[PDB]
Amino acid sequence: GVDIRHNKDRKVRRKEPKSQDIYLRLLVKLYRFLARRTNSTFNQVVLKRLFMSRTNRPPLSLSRMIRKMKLPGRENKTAVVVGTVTDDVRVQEVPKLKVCALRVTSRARSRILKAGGKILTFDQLALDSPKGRGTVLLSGPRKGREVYRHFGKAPGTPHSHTKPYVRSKGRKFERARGRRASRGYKN
Amino acid sequence: GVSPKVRKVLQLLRLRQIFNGTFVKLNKASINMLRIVEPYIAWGYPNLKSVNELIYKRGYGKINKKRIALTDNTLIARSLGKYNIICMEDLIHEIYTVGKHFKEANNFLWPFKLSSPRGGMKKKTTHFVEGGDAGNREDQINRLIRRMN
Amino acid sequence: PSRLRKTRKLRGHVSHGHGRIGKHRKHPGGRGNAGGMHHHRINFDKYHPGYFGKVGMRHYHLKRNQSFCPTVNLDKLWTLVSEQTRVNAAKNKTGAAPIIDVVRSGYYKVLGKGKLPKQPVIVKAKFFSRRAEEKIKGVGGACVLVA
Amino acid sequence: AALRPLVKPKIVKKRTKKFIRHQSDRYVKIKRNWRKPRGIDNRVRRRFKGQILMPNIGYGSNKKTKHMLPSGFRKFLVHNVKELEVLLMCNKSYCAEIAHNVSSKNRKAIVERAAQLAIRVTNPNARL
Amino acid sequence: APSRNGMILKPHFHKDWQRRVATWFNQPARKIRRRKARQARARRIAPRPAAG
Amino acid sequence: SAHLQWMVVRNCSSFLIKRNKQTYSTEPNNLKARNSFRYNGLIHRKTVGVEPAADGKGVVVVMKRRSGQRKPATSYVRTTINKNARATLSSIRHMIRKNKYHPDLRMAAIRRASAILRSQKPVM
Amino acid sequence: WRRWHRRVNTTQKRYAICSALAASALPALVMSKGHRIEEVPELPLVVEDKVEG
RNA sequence: UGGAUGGCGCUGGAGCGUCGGGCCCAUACCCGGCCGUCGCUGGCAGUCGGCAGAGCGAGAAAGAGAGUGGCGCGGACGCUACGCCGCGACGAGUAGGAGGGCCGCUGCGGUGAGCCUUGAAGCCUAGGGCGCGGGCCCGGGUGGAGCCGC
RNA sequence: GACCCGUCUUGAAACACGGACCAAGGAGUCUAACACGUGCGCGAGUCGGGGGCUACGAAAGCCGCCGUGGCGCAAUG
RNA sequence: UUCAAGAGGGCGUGAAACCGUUAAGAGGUAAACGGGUGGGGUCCGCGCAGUCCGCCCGGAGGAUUCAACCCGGCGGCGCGG
Ligand SMILES: [Mg+2]
Ligand SMILES: [Mg+2]
Ligand SMILES: [Mg+2]
Ligand SMILES: [Mg+2]
Ligand SMILES: [Mg+2]
Ligand SMILES: [Mg+2]
Ligand SMILES: [Mg+2]
Ligand SMILES: [Mg+2]
Ligand SMILES: [Mg+2]
Ligand SMILES: [Mg+2]
Ligand SMILES: [Mg+2]
Ligand SMILES: [Mg+2]
Ligand SMILES: [Mg+2]
Ligand SMILES: [Mg+2]
Ligand SMILES: [Mg+2]
Ligand SMILES: [Mg+2]
Ligand SMILES: [Mg+2]
Ligand SMILES: [Mg+2]
Ligand SMILES: [Mg+2]
Ligand SMILES: [Mg+2]
Ligand SMILES: [Mg+2]
Ligand SMILES: [Mg+2]
Ligand SMILES: [Mg+2]
Ligand SMILES: [Mg+2]
Ligand SMILES: [Mg+2]
Ligand SMILES: [Mg+2]
Ligand SMILES: [Mg+2]
Ligand SMILES: [Mg+2]
Ligand SMILES: [Mg+2]
Repeated sequence: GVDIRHNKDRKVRRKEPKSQDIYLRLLVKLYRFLARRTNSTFNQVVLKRLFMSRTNRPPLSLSRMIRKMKLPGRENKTAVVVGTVTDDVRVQEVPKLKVCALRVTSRARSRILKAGGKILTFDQLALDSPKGRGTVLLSGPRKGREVYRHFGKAPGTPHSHTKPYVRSKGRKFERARGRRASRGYKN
Repeated sequence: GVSPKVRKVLQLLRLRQIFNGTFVKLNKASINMLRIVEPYIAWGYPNLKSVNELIYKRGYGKINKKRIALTDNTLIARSLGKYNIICMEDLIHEIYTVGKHFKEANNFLWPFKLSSPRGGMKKKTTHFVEGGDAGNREDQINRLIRRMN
Repeated sequence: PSRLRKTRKLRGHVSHGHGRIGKHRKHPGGRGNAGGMHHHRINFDKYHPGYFGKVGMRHYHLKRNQSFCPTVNLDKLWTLVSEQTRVNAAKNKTGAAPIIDVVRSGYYKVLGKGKLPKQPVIVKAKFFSRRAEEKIKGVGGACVLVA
Repeated sequence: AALRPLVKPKIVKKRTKKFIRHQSDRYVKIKRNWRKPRGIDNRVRRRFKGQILMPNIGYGSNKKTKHMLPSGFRKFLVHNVKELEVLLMCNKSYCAEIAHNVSSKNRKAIVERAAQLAIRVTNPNARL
Repeated sequence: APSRNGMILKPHFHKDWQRRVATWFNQPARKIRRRKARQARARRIAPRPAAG
Repeated sequence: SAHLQWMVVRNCSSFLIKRNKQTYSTEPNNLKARNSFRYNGLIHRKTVGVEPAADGKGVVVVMKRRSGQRKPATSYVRTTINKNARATLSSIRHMIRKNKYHPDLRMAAIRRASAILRSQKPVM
Repeated sequence: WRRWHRRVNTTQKRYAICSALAASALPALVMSKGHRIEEVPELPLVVEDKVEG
């Protein structure tokens, strides 16, 4: 008899992916290997990010890669994004790159090869650099979805900016009582 | 049936089961803590022998949140090499005469697992003064380690 | 997928996942949105503020075509005309300027949001905005209206 | 005087009887199959003294002597001759048990073939 | 009986709707009817324009 | 390739069998017959198969070359050994060793053929 | 009026066709499916145009 | 209603008060075996073989480090990576929640060169056994035409 | 050693209720909408659901000067 | 008569409650169960002189009999610096 509460003995983190594809499980079979065997933590980070879902490995646009690569010091340096890379049209001057991502869209792949860039895969990242040296690692915006504008403190509650669920915004959908100052109250 | 302020103490000395024993160094800041649980303990002041017959026999380690026994000096010299404690007889000189490095050899010792006392206690509840087993008993605790150990 | 549900795993339990003291009866709290002002008051005062009341002017035979006005920014104003016209325009030394039509591409009004690269333009539109006009006057180029 | 198993371990088991449903003998419409009783007055679920025991997991068996016949062989279920070429390499551990619907003109040619390969058959004199 | 946070909504089913329900299982056997009554119309007028 | 179709074949083939908490496999060039990555014979470039002679006596050995992989007609090669007990096992230890041809399958490709020689004996 | 039918996207219908044509060329995914292909001389088997006659 | 230190019965007590020694037993505590979950995000793609030579568990951050003038034809098991192996602590549980079910019924695409009037389903059984269990499998009888596994 | 099971109940062996006995049948299903997790494709764009063209097949395949249109890219009064 | 009345004019299959008779084993605290042995029966062992496989020495037997060369065919590695 021992008064240990067994409430949080089981961790609720994720071990292995729920995905049934085989072009992900053949790369997980190579970094399950390179995570227990080598010392460096680049493998132990990319392994953890090959398990998470789609809505937790968000797409990195290309001008956060020109921004996060123009910073002084990071010259001649390849990028690693576990997510995806989509093209942008509100950029007129693209430099040369060296990208290591999963899925590159067919407007930006052709945007970089015209500018003399280079796109690798996660097996040629293994042939090129196993222990994780000379790689700048990125990620996309996590809290960028529109859902995260519904959350938090409930509205009708002072000092709280939060969008409620409305079937259609207009001139008589939720404008009247708790919002004006003459119809009751405001908050 | 335990008082909540008590059970916090008995989980600040790491005494979770019944019949668990530890070594506590003394000061004013830990007598008044060991006063509030006088009905649940029976503490004393041990002799030199009953430290040997607790380290050599019921003495298990604590290596990486596990419970690994003591069959060599190199099991001590991994986790205590930064204190010039490289064997068992230095850990005993530390406990008997309480050296500077007492905390790093008492958080390391897993709580002991004693057995049931042979023969029988007098009566569990009351104080040792009026013929019980609780409370202070300054050098009769080696008559309860030679019985239980 | 009847086989993946919950009630197929509850055959054997008596209450079927809805209690025994207060059973799953038919309609405890009225049908639908009953009690906006009496006894479900807190849910609407905490999650739908301003559900109750009227405001403003009425407008009877309202069409959605007199107020049709899609917009655009100055960021992607170059996306309408293909790439090789912006090139020849940045390449020629003469001082000509490529004409950008918006009405043809399904836009009317020109707003102004972002940075704009420095080469002369001519914009045919139906309206403008004051920032989005002083960015083109500041780069060089005009702003031409059309009915 | 038989086909000896490779190694013959001492089979120990933790319970040799069955489990019967609570109040099975008073009625006939109660079968002798197990159904976990879910009352609130009850005595079995709350483990009184001297009642019918319940099937926890502690009665599980050791992974080394699981599914083992008393002769020391495991079982395998065979229809035709073509599946006995499976067992010519795994021989001294598993045994074959011929199905029911196989008629008695084929078991004459299965058991003979399963005497060359030195494979034990549990029911060799089935029909005759 | 609304819970914590869901959108308000008004379904239009208080009427009896199961009586007037228009199924569409006709559809792949009416595109063939219109295809025949259009090609037999396209062969009645042999050199005329088919599209009006 | 190889690891692609093991991730495909490992559970929905037709040479596969599942009963009595077990697993077997009926490939035409398998030995130990069990579903694993190393004892499958349809995937690799190099495969060892040991079969009984089509006649009453002897042991055939089905190899596989590397040149014509997608041509199932002349991809394999069959030889036939009808000799005594020692030199047959030596000429299989030599076929698998001294060519460096898939050396993992040596002891099991000797055990299975010493069970064919045990098998084709006149029974008492 | 139970919802009988389903619809699937276009560019998944075409990805399944490309992923079913790419596995009618290996002589292992055909044998394991169950056919009898021990002797056929070439797996993308292309024959002349006089079979339509 | 005929009845209660629990009963029979108990006065150098089997009664009252203070206290000694010795002894009995619970699923509690110790030690040992077994199952299972949690945990170390613990360990294995180095089965690298006559082109070889058999490796890192050791108290002290870092290479049995590379370049440098100083006779015989021989060697177990394994690894369905959704796998296998090792070390620790723990396990009560209604309403209620979740996960695994090689448990089960009726039906469809696939597949077993499946079985079947030399006897299928279904019943019966003091016949033989496996599984924690849901349940299944076999032998022996009746029965007479369609059935099952993945 | 051991009171008879289901059930409301703070409290069932109850002087609380339903139950003589066996076989078969028997109770959270079906649409529309919305919210969140999760798997898949394309990606600043996406979607042909309605319409056309060429035994299984009432299926499948196409059309881009058939992308009108829906949601999204820009809010506020 | 028919392969079959163990298919007999509401006739395929023939379930349980239930009753009849036979054989066995019992019986004064209503019967029934759980944990534990013991006795008695039915049955299986197709039990009733109890392992086998390697390798050497020894004893007796016999083949169509080895190592090596010689031609013929196939296959594999080739860093041919
Ligand atoms: Mg315990
Ligand atoms: Mg608990
Ligand atoms: Mg004693
Ligand atoms: Mg429950
Ligand atoms: Mg529920
Ligand atoms: Mg109820
Ligand atoms: Mg109530
Ligand atoms: Mg409800
Ligand atoms: Mg209760
Ligand atoms: Mg509710
Ligand atoms: Mg005990
Ligand atoms: Mg123990
Ligand atoms: Mg529990
Ligand atoms: Mg019976
Ligand atoms: Mg018939
Ligand atoms: Mg009693
Ligand atoms: Mg009631
Ligand atoms: Mg009530
Ligand atoms: Mg009451
Ligand atoms: Mg209650
Ligand atoms: Mg009750
Ligand atoms: Mg009532
Ligand atoms: Mg009644
Ligand atoms: Mg039923
Ligand atoms: Mg989603
Ligand atoms: Mg008959
Ligand atoms: Mg009849
Ligand atoms: Mg009778
Ligand atoms: Mg009798």
